[PDB]
Amino acid sequence: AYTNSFTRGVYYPDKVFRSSVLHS
Amino acid sequence: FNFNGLTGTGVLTESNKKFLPFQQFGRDIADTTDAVRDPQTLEILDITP
Repeated sequence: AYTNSFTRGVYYPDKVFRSSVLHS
Repeated sequence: FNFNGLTGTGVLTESNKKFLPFQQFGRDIADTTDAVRDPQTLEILDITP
């Protein structure tokens, strides 16, 4: 069987606090 | 100041942010440290030039 993952699989890259920004 | 080995200058002030237990510092778009968690009282401060 097969399934579709839509947008799952995201975690925090670093251990630094950020707020109200867009990071790449 | 010298917070856990991180040195600099500025003005300390009470902050209203909630760091997660695994976080210690906080950066901005310019990538400089803006907030720090005091290593003794565990309160969060704001660093301002």
